[PDB]
Amino acid sequence: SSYSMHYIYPYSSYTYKYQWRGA
Amino acid sequence: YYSIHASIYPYYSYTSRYQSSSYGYG
Amino acid sequence: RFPEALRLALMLNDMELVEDIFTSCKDVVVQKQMAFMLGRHGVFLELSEDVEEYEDLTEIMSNVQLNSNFLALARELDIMEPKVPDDIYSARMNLASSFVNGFVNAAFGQDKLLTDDGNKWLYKNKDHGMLSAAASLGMILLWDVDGGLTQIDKYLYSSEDYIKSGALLACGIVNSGVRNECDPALALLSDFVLHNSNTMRLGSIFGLGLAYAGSNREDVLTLLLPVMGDSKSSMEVAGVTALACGMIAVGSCNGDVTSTILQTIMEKSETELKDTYARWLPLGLGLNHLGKGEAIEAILAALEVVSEPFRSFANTLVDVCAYAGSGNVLKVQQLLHQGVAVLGIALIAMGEEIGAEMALRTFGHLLRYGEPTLRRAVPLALALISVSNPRLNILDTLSKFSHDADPEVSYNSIFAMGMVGSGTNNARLAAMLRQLAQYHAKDPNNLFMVRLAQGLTHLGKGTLTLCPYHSDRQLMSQVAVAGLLTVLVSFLDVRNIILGKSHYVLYGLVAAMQPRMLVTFDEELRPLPVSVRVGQQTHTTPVLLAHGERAELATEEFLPVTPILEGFVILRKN
Amino acid sequence: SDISQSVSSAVQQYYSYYYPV
Amino acid sequence: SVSSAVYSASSYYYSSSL
Repeated sequence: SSYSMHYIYPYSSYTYKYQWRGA
Repeated sequence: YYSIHASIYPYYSYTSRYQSSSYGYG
Repeated sequence: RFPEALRLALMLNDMELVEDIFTSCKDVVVQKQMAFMLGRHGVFLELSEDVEEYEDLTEIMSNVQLNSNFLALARELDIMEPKVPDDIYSARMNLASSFVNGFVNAAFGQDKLLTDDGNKWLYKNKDHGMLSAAASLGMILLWDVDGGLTQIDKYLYSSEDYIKSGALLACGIVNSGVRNECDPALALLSDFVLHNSNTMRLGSIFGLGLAYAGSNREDVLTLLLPVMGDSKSSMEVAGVTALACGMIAVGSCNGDVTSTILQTIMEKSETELKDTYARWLPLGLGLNHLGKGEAIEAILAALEVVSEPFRSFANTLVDVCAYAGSGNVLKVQQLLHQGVAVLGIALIAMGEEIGAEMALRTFGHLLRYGEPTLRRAVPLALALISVSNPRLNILDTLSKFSHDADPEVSYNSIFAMGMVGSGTNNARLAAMLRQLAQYHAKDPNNLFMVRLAQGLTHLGKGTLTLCPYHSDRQLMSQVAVAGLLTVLVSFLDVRNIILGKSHYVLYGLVAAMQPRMLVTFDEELRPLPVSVRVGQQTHTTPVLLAHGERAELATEEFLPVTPILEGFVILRKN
Repeated sequence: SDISQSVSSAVQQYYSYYYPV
Repeated sequence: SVSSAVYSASSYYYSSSL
């Protein structure tokens, strides 16, 4: 629950990863 | 410009005679 | 004997001299020492990649290692344990606790409130208090850019706009004073400066202002300056934008910001220049001309067209900003609208001690017998002249005037006590605050100021300072002055700015936060313990200096490259 | 405040105009 | 875009995450 998969961020449940970087 | 003693200070329009207005020497 | 020259040149505030003497040197470790000095002063100078040691001088100037050395000293003191707000001891008390927690745990990336999941704390706050709660995360993670962003990123995707704005502000805060070369802040924040929601604009613009306060970046200024002319920008957004532009362009005399500010003033109705967020426009202007002195007449002449009531405020603030470092006796005579006048007296007088003592006497006289409206600003001037300097007479005066029946004198006196004692564990002051907290119980606003002062006293658990001066009290950090002035000018309307929606401006203090710790290195930048005689006794470094102490190493084994044993010093062998 | 405490040679005490006389 | 990543050019849409 500390990273995001490719898009889904499962903590915030934001929908549309190298930590905070774009890569 | 002085003050009269409750106390009233016209020169400061404040409400709550001193010898000196600046420092109130008694 | 190169090191002295760069001090004198930095005092002269001339870029050309700084770059002239920072090169034209046949040694490297001397250049590393000068790079440490420049990094402490917040000056970054661009070097050609063909200089002998470009990589290390650049790495030093950007304070990349500051976090690691600070945490090393935190390991020497065994003070890594978090301090919850209740250890120091409604929505307004949740917000007050969030601020205490942020101040106390500043620069240690640890916390017991903003844990792995911070929603449990954030949703106990509401609206702007929740915004400042989310913003405090970036204050806890100060100077830890990589870990800071790794922790903040989760909140950048929140559905709640206040939380997202606070995360944006945190992302800006964590980039203050570090000038890393990848630009994480411009890439992350720059899409929201013209967002539809004004809260997003405020968060993004204040974050960008704090992240880039050091240098007048042309791209960031070109990005931000349009936002003051946007018809959707509120007066609060225009003010925050002027603050950001003046911080970024502080002391630069950048003409495009100047002209944009003057245009934004000339457009505003006589009814709108009554809005107190309008006071931030000439504040940004003065920041743009801070310390430039007599050059300011051109703008005083340009301001002649502005409405008469606003004119007095703009002219006074810009004039006292232009002379902030001058210590000019005649401008002090002229100042002896009124609130900014007394703040300008303090701002000018702080440059020399005799003027500072005469100012202190004046401020005491004004607090005792001054105009009922004029005395409201006097405690903020007392704060400004003696930040992180716990004088007993000043604290006694403020404690006397801390019960005053006029609420704003009380608020400002309490805040001034918290500022004066900031970054010091002074037990007298802590006891005073505890007693005033017991007296002002059942008084939400005075209690809020008391909690802020309590938190500020323990800032960094005693390891941080807010004083603008450094290196033998002879060099002034302009970014520290800009942050302090932002806060105190916002406190000239404490009941509506600070106790209203916009208390997030308190985070401007991060621009002035600096370490008060001494560190010695070998010529390889490796921790080299030595023994020192800290006067005005012995300890094993790294040791903490207080406001007015001079530290001397008690053996002739080593010789320091800089004559001043402040901050980071490289030590040679016999 | 109430006034004990300290008065800077303001002696009745007349420490300030905003304190009880 | 003045707000993107290509890692980081010398070692993606940040807002949208597209």
